Amino acid sequence: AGEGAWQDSGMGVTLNYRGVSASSSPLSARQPVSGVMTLVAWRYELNGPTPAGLRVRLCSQSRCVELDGQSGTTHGFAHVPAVEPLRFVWEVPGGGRLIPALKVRSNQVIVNYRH
Repeated sequence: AGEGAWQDSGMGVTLNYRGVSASSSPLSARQPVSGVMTLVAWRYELNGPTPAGLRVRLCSQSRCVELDGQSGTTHGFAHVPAVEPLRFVWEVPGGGRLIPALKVRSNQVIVNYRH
């Protein structure tokens, strides 16, 4: 059914404060793609510790999925056009300095798709 997969990676955000929502730079296919997403695998790596209370989402143009842990798989992008970029979105709810900062060394996705 015209199946393929694309992948991409990049550096993520730095958060110095709670109560701030920040998006990583978009991840998108390097090859020409068409069709719709099926299963998406994701991973990220931090420099330093993870802040308690961290909320991470992975978002397409019109959908978002909550992430748990530093790697996983989701069917939440089923039927999303495969050409769409994916953004990691990060927040630690509240206020004041984040101690230490959230420092996202890398975040990546593998997107399976079909025609």
